[PDB]
Amino acid sequence: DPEKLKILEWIEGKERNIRALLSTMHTVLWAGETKWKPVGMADLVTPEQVKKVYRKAVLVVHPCKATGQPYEQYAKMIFMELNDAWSEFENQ
Amino acid sequence: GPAVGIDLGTTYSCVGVFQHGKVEIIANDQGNRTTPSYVAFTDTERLIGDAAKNQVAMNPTNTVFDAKRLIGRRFDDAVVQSDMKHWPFMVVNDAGRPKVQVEYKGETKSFYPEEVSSMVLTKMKEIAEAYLGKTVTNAVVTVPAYFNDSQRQATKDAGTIAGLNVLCIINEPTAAAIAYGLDKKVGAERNVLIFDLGGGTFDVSILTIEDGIFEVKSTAGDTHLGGEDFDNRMVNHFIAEFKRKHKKDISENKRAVRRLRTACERAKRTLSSSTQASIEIDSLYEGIDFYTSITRARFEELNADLFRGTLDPVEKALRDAKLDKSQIHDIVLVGGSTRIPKIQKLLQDFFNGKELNKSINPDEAVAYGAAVQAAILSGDKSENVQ
Ligand SMILES: Nc1ncnc2c1ncn2[C@@H]1O[C@H](COP(=O)(O)OP(=O)(O)O)[C@@H](O)[C@H]1O
Ligand SMILES: [Mg+2]
Ligand code: NA
Ligand code: NA
Repeated sequence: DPEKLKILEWIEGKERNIRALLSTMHTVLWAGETKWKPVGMADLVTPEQVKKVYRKAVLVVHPCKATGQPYEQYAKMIFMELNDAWSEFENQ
Repeated sequence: GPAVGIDLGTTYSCVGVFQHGKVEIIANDQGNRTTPSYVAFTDTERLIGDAAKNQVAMNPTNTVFDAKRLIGRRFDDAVVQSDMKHWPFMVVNDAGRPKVQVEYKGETKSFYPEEVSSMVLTKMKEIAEAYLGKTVTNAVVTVPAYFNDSQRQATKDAGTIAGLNVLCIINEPTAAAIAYGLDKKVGAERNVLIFDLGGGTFDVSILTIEDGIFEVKSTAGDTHLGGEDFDNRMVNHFIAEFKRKHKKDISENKRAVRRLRTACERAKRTLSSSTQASIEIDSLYEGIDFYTSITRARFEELNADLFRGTLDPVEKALRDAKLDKSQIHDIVLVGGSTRIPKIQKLLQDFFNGKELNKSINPDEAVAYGAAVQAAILSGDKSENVQ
């Protein structure tokens, strides 16, 4: 579907760059999502800044919360990519 | 350090962990992969699990079980009022909340249901910590599909009191489905029946699954039918036996009756894999040793009504889901009592010989699913795809 396609393109676009993902996550969130404030790259410079924003994002797209909601499939796709991006970031 | 999955069951609890690409269902220090949901309060100590259940006959009024029947409820609730007649321990009203009351270290003490359940969870956490050689904080904990928000929140609170961070509360029948990887399938939606016969409760759930998304289509069952009732059918049988042989009635001796029940439960388990079982009890009543045998046939006969009766909720769940029995893609056996050969035969016959999913130990299936789910939610089970 279109919302799925948008996420697939986003994921492929950022190449697992956690900063690129977090700074553009507002563009892939479902309509109805009201918690997430778009984050600029200036708020994503230090590892401590990336960790803080990462933790906020996972809370928004958490599968437990999303269970039974119309956007469940999309929360899951975003959650799993964020986790992969974070573990790669941690590897550095 | 990995997150764990905990099946917090009415009668038994079970903990698993997904590590090194496999789920391990974790044995406790007595070697048991399931642990009784029991808590005993003595003059000197607080006992949990096998040690608590094992001393129930000596200390009935201060040994608590069935806390899951109280959790998330008000004292005034019709269910609580009804259930209370069955328990040898005290339940009191604290400003609308039920509390179990016990004697402990020479003092009268009371505990909220979630506090009692936190002691069970604490033990399960320790079971996992022994095995992993490290602290466990994160867990997925399971509940019945029919639990409401009050019962779910109280279950979460039990985790918090046990020093756990609950990643999610998920449904038991859904946990079992996840253990079998049924939510990994793609294409058309598929219908799954979970047949869950435990120690105290019988649950039938019909789930529809499409692209990893669950819908609980219907639920049926009996909250007061389980393995305990099959044990009681055996108990009555042997009380009669002892009265005829010895001109003595053990019925009003609570210690003797409980010791007999313990022996009957053990025999029952044996009858799932053998065609007969022997019972030996030292000095059961007024100095008399009790020795006897029972066959699988006699066990099944003593329970004939209760067994075939499990099919009615199956029928009910099916019509509520608006499905014919032939529309069920998978049947999953869950719960310790589904190890009974006659139960499996009865259900398979109902479904016209269709194969039953039973390769995962039915009493471990819920924990198994919870473990998988806990790893997923922790970022410890990425897919990547080839
Ligand atoms: N091999 C077996 N044969 C028959 N009954 C069994 C067997 N193993 C366990 N049980 C019964 O299963 C019940 C406990 O079920 P379980 O699913 O482990 O817990 P819960 O119902 O609390 O979730 C007990 O009555 C126990 O006697
Ligand atoms: Mg159970
Ligand atoms: Na259980
Ligand atoms: Na059950």
